[PDB]
Amino acid sequence: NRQASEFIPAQGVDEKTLADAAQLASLADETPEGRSIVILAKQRFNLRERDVQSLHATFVPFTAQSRMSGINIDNRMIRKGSVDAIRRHVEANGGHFPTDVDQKVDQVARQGATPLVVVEGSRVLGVIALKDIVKG
Ligand SMILES: Nc1ncnc2c1ncn2[C@@H]1O[C@H](COP(=O)(O)OP(=O)(O)NP(=O)(O)O)[C@@H](O)[C@H]1O
Repeated sequence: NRQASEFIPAQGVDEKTLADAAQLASLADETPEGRSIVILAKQRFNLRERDVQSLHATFVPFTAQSRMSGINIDNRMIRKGSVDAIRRHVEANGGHFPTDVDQKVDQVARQGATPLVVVEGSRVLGVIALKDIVKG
């Protein structure tokens, strides 16, 4: 019962950029929430999912244990998942989680939203605040 409502760029990132990466990196996840995000950009930008096999790219399945899904393509890599999840993905690449992005994820949470974090390759492009359909 979770849907993306808004995306916010990381330090120095454009908001359209964050929404776009969350959409294609969610095409590979089979979770209903990954569709919730692909909608978020749809209404905001009115765009369509990107075909991975038309780019000869690859989908990255979403697993709950790491809480992460993404997509790979012949010129880019995208990953999105839990804040702890994305921090571990950046460190494995050898990237770093910018404070500004950690602050956006926390304000997403303190506001009652579930902040997901999205990065390109090993760097965070922005964070996503989701509304919870069901209230705890
Ligand atoms: N399309 C998606 N791609 C990548 N991650 C997602 C996607 N949709 C949801 N997520 C994250 O994956 C989490 C769900 O996986 P899960 O491991 O069951 O977490 P959870 O235990 O239910 N939540 P929490 O208790 O806060 O860790 C969601 O809460 C989101 O933060």
